[PDB]
Amino acid sequence: PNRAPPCDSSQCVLPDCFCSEDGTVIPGDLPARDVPQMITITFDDAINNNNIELYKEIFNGKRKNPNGCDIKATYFVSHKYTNYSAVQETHRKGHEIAVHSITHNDDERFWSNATVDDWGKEMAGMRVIIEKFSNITDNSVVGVRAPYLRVGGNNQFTMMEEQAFLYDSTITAPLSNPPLWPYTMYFRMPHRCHGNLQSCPTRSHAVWEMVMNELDRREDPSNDEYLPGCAMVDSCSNILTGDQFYNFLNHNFDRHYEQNRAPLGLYFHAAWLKNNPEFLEAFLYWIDEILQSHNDVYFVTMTQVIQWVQNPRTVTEAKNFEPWREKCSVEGNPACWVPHSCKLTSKEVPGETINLQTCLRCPVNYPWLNDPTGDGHYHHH
Ligand SMILES: *[C@@H]1O[C@H](CO)[C@@H](O[C@@H]2O[C@H](CO)[C@@H](O)[C@H](O)[C@H]2NC(C)=O)[C@H](O)[C@H]1NC(C)=O
Ligand SMILES: *[C@@H]1O[C@H](CO)[C@@H](O)[C@H](O)[C@H]1NC(C)=O
Ligand SMILES: [Zn+2]
Repeated sequence: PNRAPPCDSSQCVLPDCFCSEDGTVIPGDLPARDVPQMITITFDDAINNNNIELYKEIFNGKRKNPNGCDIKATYFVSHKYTNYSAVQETHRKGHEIAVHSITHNDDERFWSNATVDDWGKEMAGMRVIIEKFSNITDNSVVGVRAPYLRVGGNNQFTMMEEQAFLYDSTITAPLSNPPLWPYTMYFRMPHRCHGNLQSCPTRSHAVWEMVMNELDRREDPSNDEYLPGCAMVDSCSNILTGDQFYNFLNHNFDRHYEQNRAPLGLYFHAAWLKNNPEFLEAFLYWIDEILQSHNDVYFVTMTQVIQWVQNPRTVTEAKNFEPWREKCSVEGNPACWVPHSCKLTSKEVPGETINLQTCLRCPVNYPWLNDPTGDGHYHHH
């Protein structure tokens, strides 16, 4: 019908649009030698006591980018069991908070077939929950990642344009050399719709796609030959030791650093690092080794990648680039010293009692799809 046309370099102009024929071209045609290697560490799913101390151990206020600012990560947060005081504190420390739905609905077919309204309830609803119970008023919750990385055809992106989300990070790009840079959705995707029965958008949408390049899981990138890539780090099932993880990180860093310097995505679930102390040790060791030996590698949020694409800065220019210095090295105190611990209930989650921690007063019932504020109000007809 109204299929989005292939990239038209003349109609797609920075900073509101970026594309190339195959997605490998550097924004602003900076040469690769001069592009800061951006790394986006992300954490999925819910934030609470299962992982709050893990994040403190990683983001300890001593690991600094070459601009002297704390390294930054992005959290795609799902609602259930989340501690919204901790979300608020993570945001205060300068990490990005993005939405990963209210329900994390088990059924992969629901996401691939959901209506525009369904996507809004899950994603715009989750934004409402974060903005209220984490008291975030600056409109910085702008990203979306769908549970199980199930893309929602055009409906997901229609929803996101209507709801004024900045970017999506659900679409996977197959293992490619060179890997792909982010792209906007005004023009046709520069790669195949990848994954089992995925339903990808086909029309124009005013949405950034922080594409998820599959990583190369091969233990010997020369001799071994064909193995499918993996998007989530913890879904590379052959990574069993700290050493394998360490080499895996070096190999895929080199794939990006020695080619087009496309942002390197390291997407995790909090448990995979916590439940395997060998993986956490190799990860921290690798981060420290990369930070010490590189003055041209930046650990940044997803929003911060987009801000660079909108105004590309050389490695030399990067150290005074203002968007990358927002909340540089935050100390101060939490928004509240002892959060309320709300023991809450809802007809929408029948039977369960769920603790929601927040610096706000406890709401009347547990926030869910049909009542994201937890106010118990009767909606109008
Ligand atoms: C929820 O998260 C908050 C924020 O990290 C935790 O708050 C800490 O609570 C202790 C003891 O109540 C206080 O002494 C600290 O000042 C709080 N820290 C911050 C940064 O606010 C809280 O313990 C968490 N609760 C649960 C159940 O996960
Ligand atoms: C949100 O934070 C601001 C700034 O600290 C504070 O003035 C306000 O009371 C908070 N809002 C709520 C509802 O607690
Ligand atoms: Zn998830």
